[PDB]
Amino acid sequence: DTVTIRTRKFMTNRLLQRKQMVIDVLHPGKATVPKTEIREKLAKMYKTTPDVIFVFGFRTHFGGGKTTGFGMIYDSLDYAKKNEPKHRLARHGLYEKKKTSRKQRKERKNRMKKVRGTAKANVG
Amino acid sequence: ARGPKKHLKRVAAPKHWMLDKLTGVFAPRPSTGPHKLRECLPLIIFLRNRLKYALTGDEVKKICMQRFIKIDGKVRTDITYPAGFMDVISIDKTGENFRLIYDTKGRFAVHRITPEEAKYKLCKVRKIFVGTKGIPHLVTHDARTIRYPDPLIKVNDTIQIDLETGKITDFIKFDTGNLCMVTGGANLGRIGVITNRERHPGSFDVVHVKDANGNSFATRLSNIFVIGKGNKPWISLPRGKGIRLTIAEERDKRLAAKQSSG
Amino acid sequence: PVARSWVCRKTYVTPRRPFEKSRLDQELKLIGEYGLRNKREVWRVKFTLAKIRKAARELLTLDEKDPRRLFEGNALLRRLVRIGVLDEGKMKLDYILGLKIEDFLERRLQTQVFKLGLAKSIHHARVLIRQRHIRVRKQVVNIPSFIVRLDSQKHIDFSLRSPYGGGRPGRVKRKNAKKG
Amino acid sequence: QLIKNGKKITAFVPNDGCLNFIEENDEVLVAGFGRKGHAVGDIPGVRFKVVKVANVSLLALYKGKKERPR
Amino acid sequence: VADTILFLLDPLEGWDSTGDYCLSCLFAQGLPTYTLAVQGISGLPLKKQIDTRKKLSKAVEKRFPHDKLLLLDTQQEAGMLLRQLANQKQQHLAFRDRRAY
RNA sequence: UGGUGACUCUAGAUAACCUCGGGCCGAUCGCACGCCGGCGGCGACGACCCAUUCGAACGUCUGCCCUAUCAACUUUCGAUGGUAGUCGCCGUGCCUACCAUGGUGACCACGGGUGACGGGGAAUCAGGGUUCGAUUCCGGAGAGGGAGCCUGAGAAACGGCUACCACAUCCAAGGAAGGCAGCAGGCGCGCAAAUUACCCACUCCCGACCCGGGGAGGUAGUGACGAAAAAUAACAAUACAGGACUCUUUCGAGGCCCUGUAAUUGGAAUGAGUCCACUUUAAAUCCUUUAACGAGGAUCCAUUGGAGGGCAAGUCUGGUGCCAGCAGCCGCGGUAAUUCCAGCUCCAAUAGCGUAUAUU
RNA sequence: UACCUGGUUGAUCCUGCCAGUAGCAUAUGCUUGUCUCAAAGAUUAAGCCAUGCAUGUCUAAGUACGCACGGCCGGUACAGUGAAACUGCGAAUGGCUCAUUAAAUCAGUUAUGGUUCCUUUGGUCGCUCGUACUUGGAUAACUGUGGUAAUUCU
Repeated sequence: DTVTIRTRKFMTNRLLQRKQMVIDVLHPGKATVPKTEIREKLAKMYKTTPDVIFVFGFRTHFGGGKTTGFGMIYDSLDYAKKNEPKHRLARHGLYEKKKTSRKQRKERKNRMKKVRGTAKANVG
Repeated sequence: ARGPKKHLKRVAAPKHWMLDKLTGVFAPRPSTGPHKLRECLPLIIFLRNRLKYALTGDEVKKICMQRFIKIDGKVRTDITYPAGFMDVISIDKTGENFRLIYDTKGRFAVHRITPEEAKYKLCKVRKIFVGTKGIPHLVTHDARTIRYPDPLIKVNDTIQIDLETGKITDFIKFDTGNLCMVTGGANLGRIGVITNRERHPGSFDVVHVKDANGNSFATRLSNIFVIGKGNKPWISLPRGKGIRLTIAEERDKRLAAKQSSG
Repeated sequence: PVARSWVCRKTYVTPRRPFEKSRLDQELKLIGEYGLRNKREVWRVKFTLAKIRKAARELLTLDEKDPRRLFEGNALLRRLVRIGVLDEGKMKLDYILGLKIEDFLERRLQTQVFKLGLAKSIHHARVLIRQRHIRVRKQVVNIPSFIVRLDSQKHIDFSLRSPYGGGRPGRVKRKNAKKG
Repeated sequence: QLIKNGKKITAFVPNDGCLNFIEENDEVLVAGFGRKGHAVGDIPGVRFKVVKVANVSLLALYKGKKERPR
Repeated sequence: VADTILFLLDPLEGWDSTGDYCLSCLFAQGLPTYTLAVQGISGLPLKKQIDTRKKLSKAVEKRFPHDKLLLLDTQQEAGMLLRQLANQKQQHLAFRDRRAY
């Protein structure tokens, strides 16, 4: 409709098996576009399945006519799971991390170094 | 200090890396290698900052650990391996070859070379010594030592070596009237012809170099790399041909390029 | 050790003698016919003019064939001609020394919005700038001290997202229409 | 009497408006009087003026903006 | 007779008028070592938590100008409050120091 | 043989030596498996020596503030030099043995001081200067004070060890343990300085390492140190007051304009805030983008210092009467206070403005 | 912006200082709506420290008889994942602070032809004329018995 998408600095990174580009999103009177709709429009643009497009770093200009971000389109989902940061895969729901703070891990590590042997595994 | 240092502050880094101020506190700190810390480009900076093949250091680590980058014909998996002057970088997946030679402003330039030009390199010879059983040995500017060099080769000459075997294919002597590139000091990046050498015993010799446009500049003897036999180089030169334009002429070139296209 | 920078400048200078009748009248007059908020804006513009004068009189002492005099003089002259404070035919350093603070105060965005008929007064122009009713060819500008170039003069359009501009009515008109 | 070195000085509190805010054995913050170590233009032997009493200022007590704890 | 006074505070307002009357009487009689603690910072959303902590410090600063507020929500905040109460310089009241009580 | 500017350099030849507290000459591990029991191609880990890299350490020349109420200093117990050695990674009084009597000084030695880590640099700046640099970059030093070590390539290491001195912890009284000038935090000291928060996503570092770790570092919190941008109104009609223009000698007349001032009306526009969503991000917050609500006393109320002169702005009014006080200085106050305390008005800067001190 | 003003005398002219004036840093007082950056227990005490954290580390490639789990196929030495522990490396970098220090440190300039070096990179690694189709003894981890009020003790 009235929200449009262009890709500026295209580059075919064969070393990490992807295509990387700068994304300019035009939405004259709407909010900042959610990354899901940008992903579907990029999938329609480049004739790919939409779960291999990873977009990030969108900053909307003052006044609100344009937003600029970065994106990459991988060859498959396997190269995506190999070459992407964990947090972006968790943004897409493909990765999950343990729910533990640094304090618990650090105090646990300092606790089990007062103990020598298999009893190290008995510290909870 | 109590031992060797392992960190490099970002503002203490060499200026020809062109690292900015606000990205981090630290600079990549080139590991020990054939090239000096102040006179090298690490693989992380070349792959990330220059070629833009990567955005972060972990991405450069992924590229390196897939065994894609080759330096001087050998695979390097160190992100901070010091690549220096005349070094050939081969990326076989993208089919690219580069030779790290200086831009006229004094910085390493992204210079693409033909694949058959990537089979050799030039090395300025640092010292010659007769080792045991009377065997002559040759040490070049990138820590390459060669047994049995040609007897006519002396110090401050240049050898062209094949990268597959590491043997001397040819050599160029340090004579008046030969082509050279300046590899240090203020005139760094300039390509000219040798006109003089002012011998000061107990001190540094002086090579006066004349440019293709008629401009003369002196350097120390250690700052000269002979790259050509008389007038033609044995390598491929960058977009600039070694001529340093004054800031007025560079301004005029900028205005003319803006006027013709735009 | 941080990844922070601490480069910053003061952009004005307070006067040496605080209470001067002629000076107070001059700055109050400049505030009057230029719609300025306070004295600090006069001091800011005077500081930039003083910097340009200092650069010009430092360059003028060099020999007229000096490469640095040529390069920096041409750069300063082109920067002054670009924003419309010097004419295209008056490119010499003496004409830089002859400049006045009214020439720089004329080139503000508030003054230009007043001049091009988008506003009824200079204070209306300031209020109109600050309320996001004005753009410069694509970009809404909030800053009344936006110095307008010569290629931005014919491009001060009038903010197609505003009730005064493109046509969506404002808050007060929308609430008043709902009363009936 | 100053806390940090035990030296006794004479500080100037402005008026009976403010003097009645100082009782005996209160902790007062004292400044110089203004002439960099020189005396007041009328009263001799004093170079200091009281700025705070009971960790609250004399100006906020004179103007009624605050009260001092005892 | 007390050695420390723990003043409890509202997260939203500073104090009631009853609290202001009590504070006037306590200031006039003489304050020993005091510590300020806020009770209800956990119920609010976090953006409102930070903003209301700012507003509460602004409101209280006209009577306690340089005093750090604490929080009383959990047992570990209680432990930090108790440790703060133990190690703190003691304001000395001149009247009760001379007579026995 | 080869090199240098110069070797007692490198290389060569001879005669030997070659340390058990011992010098190299591979009893190591993975992946594809294949050719004529045999041959094998990729790597990993070591490995005496040489070169290289990162340096380190000792030297050369020149360059430092105040002080003569510091004018002579050093020399058994090394001060200056010579010979041989010891020790050292190496040059060397580094040390030892034997000799010489030297070495420094009004061109300021020696001694003392410093509110002295040095430098890049910072403030001010006509020109010349003066003051500062604990502090993120480089170098040095130290881990409560000294001293001695182990391991290691590298430490006289202190988030290593052993003593003594000063502190201080636990105790069943026999014993054991310690070092926040790391990050938070506390006490004390003071005029004087932040959270016992989140994370390795960025910058890089380390390790056997694409995978682990990092209070280095990043992100939030406090933060009027300081620097930048920038609201607190704008417009229209009406009513008075001026200035221009036309006709008038003039007074006067102008739906003749322009500009102000409102105890006068009017709807138009927006942020401050409240609060969906998106974006941001490691996850957030903030900013930016957008719905909804959100202004006439637009109470959604701008302060801090002043009004005799210097120095801009009152000889107004009420109170006090050399008192209370103000006042950087000159001065005001003793019954008509331009200066004290207030009301009103005015002035200067403005989200800032006074005061103390250091310094230009 | 190469700048002055007030104060001694009855009055004038002056030497001369004090006071004013503008910046910069620390503290402080009153006030404070928005937003971008941003210093921050240095001065006094290189004073003293509760508690928590700040240095650890595994690849196909040193050592795997912990069923701690685990597909086989069923004599296949060890399939594979892997705690522990031995071994190797790092812990000498970073961070903090400015007490000492007055030709000392440090800056520029030179020298190592007077020295040392983990690592990286390159060379060298049948150059020696003299049980090997594989050598020996232990010690952790594991199992079991314990001592002390207490320890990262053993």
